[PDB]
Amino acid sequence: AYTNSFTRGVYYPDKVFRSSVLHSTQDLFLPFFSNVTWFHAIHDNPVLPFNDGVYFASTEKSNIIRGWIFGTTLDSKTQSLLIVNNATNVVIKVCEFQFCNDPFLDVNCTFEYVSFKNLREFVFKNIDGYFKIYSKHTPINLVRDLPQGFSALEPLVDLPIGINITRFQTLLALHAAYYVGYLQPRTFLLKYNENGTITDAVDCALDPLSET
Amino acid sequence: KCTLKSFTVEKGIYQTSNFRVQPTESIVRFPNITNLCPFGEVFNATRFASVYAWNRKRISNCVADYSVLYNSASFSTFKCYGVSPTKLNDLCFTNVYADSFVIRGDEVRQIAPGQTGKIADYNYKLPDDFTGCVIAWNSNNLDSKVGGNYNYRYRLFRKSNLKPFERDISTEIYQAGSKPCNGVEGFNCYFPLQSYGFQPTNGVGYQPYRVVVLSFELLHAPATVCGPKKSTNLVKNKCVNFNFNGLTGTGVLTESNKKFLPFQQFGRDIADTTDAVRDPQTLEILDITPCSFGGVSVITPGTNTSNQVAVLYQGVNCTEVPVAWRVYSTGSNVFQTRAGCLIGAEHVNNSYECDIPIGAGICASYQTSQSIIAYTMSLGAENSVAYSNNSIAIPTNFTISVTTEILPVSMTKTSVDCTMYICG
Amino acid sequence: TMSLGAENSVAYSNNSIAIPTNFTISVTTEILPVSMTKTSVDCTMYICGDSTECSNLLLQYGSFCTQLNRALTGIAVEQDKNTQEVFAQVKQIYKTPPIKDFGGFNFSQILPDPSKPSKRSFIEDLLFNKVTKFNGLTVLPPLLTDEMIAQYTSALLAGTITSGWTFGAGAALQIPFAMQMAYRFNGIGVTQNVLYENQKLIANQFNSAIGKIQDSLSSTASALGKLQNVVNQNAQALNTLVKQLSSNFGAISSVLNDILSRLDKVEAEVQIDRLITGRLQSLQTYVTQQLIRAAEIRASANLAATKMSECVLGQSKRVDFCGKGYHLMSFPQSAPHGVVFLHVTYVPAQEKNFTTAPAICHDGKAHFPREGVFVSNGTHWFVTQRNFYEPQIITTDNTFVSGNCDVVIGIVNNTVYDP
Amino acid sequence: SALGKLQNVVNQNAQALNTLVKQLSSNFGAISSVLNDILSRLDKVEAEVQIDRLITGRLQSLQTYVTQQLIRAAEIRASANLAATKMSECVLGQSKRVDFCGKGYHLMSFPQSAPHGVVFLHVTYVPAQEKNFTTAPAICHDGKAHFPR
Ligand SMILES: *[C@@H]1O[C@H](CO)[C@@H](O[C@@H]2O[C@H](CO)[C@@H](O)[C@H](O)[C@H]2NC(C)=O)[C@H](O)[C@H]1NC(C)=O
Ligand SMILES: *[C@@H]1O[C@H](CO)[C@@H](O[C@@H]2O[C@H](CO)[C@@H](O)[C@H](O)[C@H]2NC(C)=O)[C@H](O)[C@H]1NC(C)=O
Ligand SMILES: *[C@@H]1O[C@H](CO)[C@@H](O[C@@H]2O[C@H](CO)[C@@H](O)[C@H](O)[C@H]2NC(C)=O)[C@H](O)[C@H]1NC(C)=O
Ligand SMILES: *[C@@H]1O[C@H](CO)[C@@H](O[C@@H]2O[C@H](CO)[C@@H](O)[C@H](O)[C@H]2NC(C)=O)[C@H](O)[C@H]1NC(C)=O
Ligand SMILES: *[C@@H]1O[C@H](CO)[C@@H](O[C@@H]2O[C@H](CO)[C@@H](O)[C@H](O)[C@H]2NC(C)=O)[C@H](O)[C@H]1NC(C)=O
Ligand SMILES: *[C@@H]1O[C@H](CO)[C@@H](O)[C@H](O)[C@H]1NC(C)=O
Ligand SMILES: *[C@@H]1O[C@H](CO)[C@@H](O)[C@H](O)[C@H]1NC(C)=O
Ligand SMILES: *[C@@H]1O[C@H](CO)[C@@H](O)[C@H](O)[C@H]1NC(C)=O
Ligand SMILES: *[C@@H]1O[C@H](CO)[C@@H](O)[C@H](O)[C@H]1NC(C)=O
Ligand SMILES: *[C@@H]1O[C@H](CO)[C@@H](O)[C@H](O)[C@H]1NC(C)=O
Ligand SMILES: *[C@@H]1O[C@H](CO)[C@@H](O)[C@H](O)[C@H]1NC(C)=O
Ligand SMILES: *[C@@H]1O[C@H](CO)[C@@H](O)[C@H](O)[C@H]1NC(C)=O
Ligand SMILES: *[C@@H]1O[C@H](CO)[C@@H](O)[C@H](O)[C@H]1NC(C)=O
Ligand SMILES: *[C@@H]1O[C@H](CO)[C@@H](O)[C@H](O)[C@H]1NC(C)=O
Ligand SMILES: *[C@@H]1O[C@H](CO)[C@@H](O)[C@H](O)[C@H]1NC(C)=O
Ligand SMILES: *[C@@H]1O[C@H](CO)[C@@H](O)[C@H](O)[C@H]1NC(C)=O
Ligand SMILES: *[C@@H]1O[C@H](CO)[C@@H](O)[C@H](O)[C@H]1NC(C)=O
Repeated sequence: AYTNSFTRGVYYPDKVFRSSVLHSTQDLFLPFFSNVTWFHAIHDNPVLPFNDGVYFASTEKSNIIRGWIFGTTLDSKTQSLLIVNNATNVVIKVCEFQFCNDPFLDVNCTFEYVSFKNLREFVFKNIDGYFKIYSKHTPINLVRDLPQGFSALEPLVDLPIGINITRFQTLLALHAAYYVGYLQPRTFLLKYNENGTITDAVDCALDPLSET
Repeated sequence: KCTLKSFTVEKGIYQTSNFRVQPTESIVRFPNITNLCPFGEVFNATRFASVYAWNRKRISNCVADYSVLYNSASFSTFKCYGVSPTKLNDLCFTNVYADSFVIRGDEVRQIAPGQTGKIADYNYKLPDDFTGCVIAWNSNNLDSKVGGNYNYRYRLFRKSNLKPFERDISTEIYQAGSKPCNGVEGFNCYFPLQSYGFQPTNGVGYQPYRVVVLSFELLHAPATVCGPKKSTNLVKNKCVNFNFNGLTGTGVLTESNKKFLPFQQFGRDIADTTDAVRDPQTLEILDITPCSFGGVSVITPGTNTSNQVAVLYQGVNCTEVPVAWRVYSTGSNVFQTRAGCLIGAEHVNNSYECDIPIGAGICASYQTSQSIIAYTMSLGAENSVAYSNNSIAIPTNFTISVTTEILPVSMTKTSVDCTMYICG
Repeated sequence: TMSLGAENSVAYSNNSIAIPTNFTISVTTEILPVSMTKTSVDCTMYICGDSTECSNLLLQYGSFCTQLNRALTGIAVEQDKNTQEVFAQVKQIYKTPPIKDFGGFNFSQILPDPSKPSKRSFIEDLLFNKVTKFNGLTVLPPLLTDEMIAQYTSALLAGTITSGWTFGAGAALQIPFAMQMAYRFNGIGVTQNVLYENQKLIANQFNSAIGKIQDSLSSTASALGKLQNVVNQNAQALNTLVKQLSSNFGAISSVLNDILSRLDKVEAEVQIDRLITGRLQSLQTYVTQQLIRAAEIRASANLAATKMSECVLGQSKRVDFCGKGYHLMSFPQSAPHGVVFLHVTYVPAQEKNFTTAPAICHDGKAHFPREGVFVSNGTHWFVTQRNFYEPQIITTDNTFVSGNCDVVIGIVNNTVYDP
Repeated sequence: SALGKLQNVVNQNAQALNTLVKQLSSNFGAISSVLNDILSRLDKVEAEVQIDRLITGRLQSLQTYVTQQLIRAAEIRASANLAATKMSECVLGQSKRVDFCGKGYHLMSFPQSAPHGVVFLHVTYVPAQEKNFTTAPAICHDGKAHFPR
């Protein structure tokens, strides 16, 4: 199952303020008007390969999704990234153990850290060996698809974990929709406004006018 | 006089110098952490790991007195790349990593950027622009045990050619056999962990050497590993020298409404140069300018008329150059203009035609009591044609003018024998 | 495949002429650059950023930074000179008369407006509205301010309106404007009674043609393209020179203080020499392209000064030199970095065929026109001036004689009258 | 100071040549400005590194001079074409072109030679001593309009 990304999946590329400038930079970004894989909250939560990095988003009203797992193999042999919001806190850990084996969450792990209408958006990538997370929340009103428009995701964390991620999966509260696409290296044009908000962008490779 | 290589100067306006406001104070601001970095855990641990299994440690959020390591004369090498070794006590970093192991002393060569050989190709590698320090010392007092410390091991071979900072632990036999080796030795089929017999009686290169590689997460981003450094009281709205976390500069530090999101640490200009910082100990967004500067145009009649002189400081206000030359800054009178601050020249309202040009309609001349005067130039005299719908004027006489005009037509023909010029 | 325009066959013969029976005035804009933005750069501050260590090292290159200063100072000074060459030709500030009865012609769009904060015309404000860093770089004022330029375009225009050619050669002489246009018409082979017999039509065409130019200048910025290029190019060259501060040239950083803080001299000075070598080569590149671009403007300034003297101060005979059609008169208007001319020209407008012959025989003698041309309506023979149909009876006044009929190709018989 | 337009061309060439000679004295990062020092001091294997700095520096100084002279010669050539034009139009003729052959109404021009240049003496008529008159564009007599020749 699929739909179209349009111009979703921009994030602040560097820890810097700029304003009133059409600045441009090269990084892993979601390519414009590319397809995305489509899912909804029935039975719908398989393991996925991670590639060079994941754009992930979900449209919810009640937090059906509570977390994610990432790693080589999720196997109780190697320390593997676990992410949860445990209703009181954001929680992050690198467990080997299948203490819960399935994506089901009930209604020695070295590194650890703690802190439809709701569209949650994320970008996950690994560079420096560090796991880098970018985020957004917004109200939405379109039912089937990622809403055609623009919003730049904000950084969260830059975690020293060093994991060979090749696979990942999401985690569900058990006794809404979600979407996936993959980053690629692109040069982007980025529109920093007067208040230093990224307000619009161009995927230069998209078509000959975008190159122009 | 010296600007023109001459003992005599003609009437004009001359460039002579580029003035700059000097820094009034030297600010330092720093990450606020005080806990000393864990160098005892790095350098004085019971064993460093086997060289195929080289250990790694993160250093973060601590104060790094590298003088401690620099004074450790036991270091058979203390080589650094991208930093001169003593500068580590003031330069600072986001994180630093220590890699560590014991090696055969002969093979210490391979612990440098661009190296080749069994370790460099198969079990430890530095990147081509390795930034940081390599430390090694003879450890034959500890890591030799009459050969019986055979725990220290490396690849002879394997076709898995190694990346910089690649960890590996694999014990699989080299599979490249005359037959697929599949757990059984033979031609190319060998176990992947050749060893050092660390005897105290080893030759000085066969002996064990302990190793530390400090590799630096050296970036403009938030520093957390930093040398011991004072943080001063702040100065605002005045020209100062400054340092923030290792970021040097000179400028006016000033208050701002640059609305940094919580992750944004620096403001950048349109040409992407730093123009604001969040103070590391106060978290105010300081907006920043260079300290004030400008050309020093000297205005003079010819020396053959007078030695008396005036100065134009271009672009700057008089209120930002109240310095002290001594006399030619107090000047008895000083006139602000659209071109800059003008000192010593006497302002006058009478609009003569222009003599020495300042700019933006201002000119200067030497005049009566003699002084350099400055005034708004005339455009020429005013006139009013008596136009009326039936009125004509006709000349009743004439005069024949002779008017000179002068044109260049040629310039000196020359040639240069460029081998005789260059090579003599 | 592009078309080179409409295809036309002219109805030529050994005996056919077309003569225009009516005219139109027109007013055509021409725009010229005169003076680009006056820059200056201290190479010592640009290259070395107040590092004394770097500054000492830069002295090994000798007289480079002093000659690059001298070169940009040469360019920067002649921008005032160009602006002096073009506008400051008039030796007095002539001012406009208080009464506007210029025979019905209406200059109120191009004369200065006293309501304005800076004393510009209505049309000069359209021009001014259509036309659109600290690293040891500097930018300098012109000598003449934009308000002073508007005084010279006021003076040139007031002298032209009130006194014709005369204020160029001598002192300005008053003359009624209707007579000034009669003597301009008489300069293009159209007999001056053609103006007086049509003065209200001509004034109505002229006032309407001035009116259309506000609408032209309101319609598009693309008309100002020549001036807008000057602004674009110097801003593009400067931003290229500023971004070059960030380039590595193979040094470990382009922020010079990184080298000076991370490294001691024996390592540092080679890295500093890469940045020096880079920035100095990049600054020679900027200065060299400015010297070439300055000469490109200089030829445009000397062309503008030539049109100012040959057209505004006179009446140019030279085809297409001051507007298409037969040239009558021109008015300057001031603008950002340049000048605008409103050339006024006469265009013949309604063609008619006539039969023609080079000569007439009458008394056994060949007759030729003293001025103008022989023509016939198919029964009668007349003479007319060349540029406007005005048929007159042929007489010994408007003709002169040379020899017997027999030598001329295509002579025709008619009477010639003797009054 | 009338002849500054010629004297400047002499001064600019003197300045350019002196600057071109003086750049022989600059080190360009070699151990000496004088090539015989390196050849008397150093073994060839090291001298070939030092000399490459002097070649690079001296060559960059020479290219700058030649580039500059190409531009300066193009300015003189524009002035020479203009001089040749005033020669044909003002000396061999009489010009209708306002202010081209000197200020006023043009009569005649005489050339005189000068170093690196030419000087013209333009001879021009200039009107003087106005009187006012009343005027009218036409005359009426017998009801006909008469206009002047
Ligand atoms: C990163 O993980 C991947 C698997 O998630 C590793 O590659 C595979 O390793 C298995 C043996 O464990 C091989 O059979 C496969 O052939 C490998 N995959 C491919 C595409 O060849 C990979 O080696 C890991 N790398 C590191 C540095 O940990
Ligand atoms: C010459 O052409 C002009 C138009 O370009 C004619 O002027 C118009 O004449 C008619 C009457 O014939 C008027 O209604 C219009 O208002 C006139 N136009 C203007 C702008 O005033 C003119 O008549 C022609 N001349 C001759 C002799 O035919
Ligand atoms: C000269 O022409 C201008 C327009 O070019 C005339 O200005 C108009 O004047 C009337 C009042 O007479 C106003 O109602 C209009 O609004 C004015 N037009 C504009 C564009 O402002 C002016 O009247 C003419 N003067 C003479 C003496 O002919
Ligand atoms: C050629 O022009 C002449 C003058 O306009 C015309 O001759 C006059 O014609 C009118 C009638 O249209 C007569 O009343 C006059 O007596 C004629 N005058 C003379 C001196 O003969 C002539 O008709 C025109 N011919 C054509 C073919 O148009
Ligand atoms: C022009 O008029 C003359 C008469 O004034 C014509 O001359 C006659 O021409 C014929 C034929 O050549 C001769 O037979 C006569 O002897 C000529 N007479 C005279 C007095 O010369 C002449 O032909 C006319 N030409 C045209 C083209 O009209
Ligand atoms: C996106 O997926 C659809 C199937 O749902 C496919 O038909 C389409 O070709 C894909 N998009 C592009 C741009 O090819
Ligand atoms: C979430 O984890 C924290 C410890 O980090 C714990 O105190 C809290 O009780 C947990 N909440 C739930 C609902 O498990
Ligand atoms: C704990 O993790 C380490 C690696 O981090 C591993 O060596 C060890 O075998 C693990 N122990 C258990 C009980 O899984
Ligand atoms: C900047 O943000 C403020 C609120 O923080 C908003 O009111 C203002 O309109 C914005 N200005 C611009 C130029 O975007
Ligand atoms: C290591 O131990 C010795 C004493 O055995 C001590 O003098 C030295 O300061 C220690 N060095 C570090 C880096 O902790
Ligand atoms: C930094 O430390 C000083 C004392 O050294 C203290 O006064 C100040 O509150 C601290 N600030 C922060 C943000 O830690
Ligand atoms: C220099 O002095 C002489 C007399 O000694 C005088 O004629 C000349 O005008 C003076 N010129 C200047 C520029 O002072
Ligand atoms: C000069 O500085 C003063 C304040 O020191 C300021 O009031 C004034 O407006 C400034 N004038 C100019 C022309 O910069
Ligand atoms: C010059 O003019 C100003 C007003 O513009 C006046 O205050 C001042 O007294 C005048 N000074 C002289 C020397 O005339
Ligand atoms: C002139 O007459 C010829 C007769 O063939 C005709 O072709 C042409 O169009 C006419 N031109 C004008 C200006 O009347
Ligand atoms: C003019 O040309 C016509 C044919 O086009 C011819 O009959 C006639 O003789 C010619 N006349 C002259 C004077 O050339
Ligand atoms: C011509 O007469 C008028 C009368 O008002 C006068 O203004 C003008 O100055 C006189 N011009 C000459 C040249 O006498």
